[PDB]
Amino acid sequence: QFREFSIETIRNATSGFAAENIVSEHGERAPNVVYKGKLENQRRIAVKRFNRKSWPDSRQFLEEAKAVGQLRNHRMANLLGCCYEDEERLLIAEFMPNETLAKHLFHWESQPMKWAMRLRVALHIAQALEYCTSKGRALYHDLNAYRVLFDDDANPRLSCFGLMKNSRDGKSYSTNLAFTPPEYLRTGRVTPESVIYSFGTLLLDLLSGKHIPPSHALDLIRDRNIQMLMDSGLEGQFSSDDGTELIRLASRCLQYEPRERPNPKSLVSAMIPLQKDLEIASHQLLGVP
Repeated sequence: QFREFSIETIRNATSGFAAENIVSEHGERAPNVVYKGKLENQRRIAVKRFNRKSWPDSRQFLEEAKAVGQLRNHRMANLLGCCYEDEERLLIAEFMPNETLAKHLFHWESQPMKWAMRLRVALHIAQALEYCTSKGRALYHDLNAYRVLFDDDANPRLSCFGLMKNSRDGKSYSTNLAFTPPEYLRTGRVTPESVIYSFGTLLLDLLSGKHIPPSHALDLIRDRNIQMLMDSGLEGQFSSDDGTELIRLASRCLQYEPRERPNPKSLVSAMIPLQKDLEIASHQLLGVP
């Protein structure tokens, strides 16, 4: 059950917000900063530490956090609690010991991620988004490979932290505008449809092994240019038909017009027929112990 924590408890768990406990990607001075910790009950946790002045009203911070804390699903790294003592604003979530999609996808050492695993990530994250939407949290902020985490069983999960903005005014987003939906600059707001656009960018990341701005992915996607768009590391692992189908899905998600993008249920239905090696454990497919 979602609960409150004291700041002393969280400082103890994180060894005083020690810099080497940072597990997020932007270092100590960023709008998004996350620390690993360990509670006295031996539970490992992830602690997002919001910047000063980001959520100045404790009541509105607590109410958002509580709302997110109602969500409980096995495709999410779930929200366990919050802290709002002494001007701090913290979210406490389940710790994900097998690190991020970005690590495995962009910074692989032994070999590139398998096709079947990339498809499993895409499906499970779509399912997570469908779940969030069903529980009234249809907005997700800065969806990218750093928000996809792998649990103890190496299963991919969506970080709960993105269900809240980095700041109450929404101006502390991390996403470079090259990757934001076209309507976001105009409106300054995330909508359910803009989340789908961001899912498109995740699909492009998975297909390519690269972080390619959608505008650049444009002619490549038009030409279904497998050589240019697809990760060379995948060669041999997928049929041209299946690769093309995932490209087409990404195209749908990246449509300029928000109303033309698929809804979360359509993402799931499009992803299911493409799944491979369903009977193989994520530990094995991902190549982690």
